[PDB]
Amino acid sequence: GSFVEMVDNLRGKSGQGYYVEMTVGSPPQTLNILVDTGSSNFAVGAAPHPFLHRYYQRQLSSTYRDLRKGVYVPYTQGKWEGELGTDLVSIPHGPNVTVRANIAAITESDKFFINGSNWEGILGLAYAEIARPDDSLEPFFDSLVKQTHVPNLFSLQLCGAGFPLNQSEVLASVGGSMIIGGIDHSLYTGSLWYTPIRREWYYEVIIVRVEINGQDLKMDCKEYNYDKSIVDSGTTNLRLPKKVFEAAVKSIKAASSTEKFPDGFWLGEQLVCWQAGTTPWNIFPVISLYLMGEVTNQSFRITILPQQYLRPVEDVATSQDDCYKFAISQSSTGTVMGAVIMEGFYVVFDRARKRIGFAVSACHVHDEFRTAAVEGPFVTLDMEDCGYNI
Ligand SMILES: CCCN(CCC)C(=O)c1cc(C)cc(C(=O)N[C@@H](Cc2cc(F)cc(F)c2)[C@H](O)[C@@H]2NCCN(Cc3ccccc3)C2=O)c1
Repeated sequence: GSFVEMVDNLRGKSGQGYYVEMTVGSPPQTLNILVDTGSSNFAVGAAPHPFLHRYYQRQLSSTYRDLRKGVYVPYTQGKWEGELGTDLVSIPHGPNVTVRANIAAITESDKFFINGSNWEGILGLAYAEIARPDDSLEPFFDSLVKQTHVPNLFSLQLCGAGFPLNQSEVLASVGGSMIIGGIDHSLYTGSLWYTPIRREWYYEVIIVRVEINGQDLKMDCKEYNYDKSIVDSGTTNLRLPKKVFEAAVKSIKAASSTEKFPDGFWLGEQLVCWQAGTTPWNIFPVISLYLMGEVTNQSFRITILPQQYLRPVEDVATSQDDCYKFAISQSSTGTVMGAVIMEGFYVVFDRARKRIGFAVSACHVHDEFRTAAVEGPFVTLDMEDCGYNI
């Protein structure tokens, strides 16, 4: 690992998001910021909110610049309205650089901030094409690269604990690493495999094959990417296109049929619990996602375990049972490879080479019999046809 200053700079959990500490303004104002590869705006709470114990105070920053422009961002989950400006931004546990970046000062929000998440803002790491108001508002990472010598690349190691973290534990626990400008080898085992970034807007990728315990889900691969497939740290679940979700659930139910689970479980709404330590991991199937490789007619696969797609949750009775929620859900906006999927891997966002790399995470949760995996190569034909076109 050559980036020790950035290793272990993340806190949080899949259910409430992973955040990195940042400073805004002069003198610096410290804020915890949600790492979101699924959006492109840098925005921070800038007015009192019931879920915020701190916020950006523009009148206290000598370097604050008002853009005299409003901004609105509607996410899948919630939304916020704010005021645009720029100011000096740093990442304490990151590259030792200070950059002037666009900042949306959040003045109004609905279902955006999360009670107890400990974060007060969001760092949209995707491309300008999806930035609000429009693509002229330069994203933070673009500013970082244009203004410094930092390589146009970042990597994420999201670490799920494999068990419930209470309010105090999640504040003291290391949730992962965001390596800005590089790849730290201590964060993964084995080889890194790269899939093409199809288009620079979201971190869009193409899934060419899906397996549940080695069994081909056998759908037209275009279904897997309808209307797109993205890598998104800002979403908890693996979200799948309606038809793929239905087929995936049917297959996961069949593989786990030795035990019956209530419909509420499969809807990702109700928890299932087992006596401490008795979770029957082995009855649940591994899920393999084949991704287009960088070599013509070649793919590789990432394999996740139920330790990734079953999300640890505290029993409504706080008992000693090990409880979980099914972290795979239905999408109407394409595949979303959320945090529970990213927790199994070290993910490299190689903007410079327009590719996303995957390697087995040194912190993924597993058992003595199975491990997450990244394997290749596989002969795969007509992968370009798996991509969706409106
Ligand atoms: C329940 C609270 C949020 N959580 C738990 C903690 C992560 C989720 O798992 C979750 C679930 C859904 C169904 C949607 C989003 C969601 O909208 N995520 C977006 C970011 C986000 C994180 C939050 F913690 C709260 C929010 F309100 C929003 C992300 O950019 C997502 N990524 C894919 C594209 N879009 C839409 C979009 C399109 C263009 C530009 C910007 C955003 C998105 O919103 C997040």
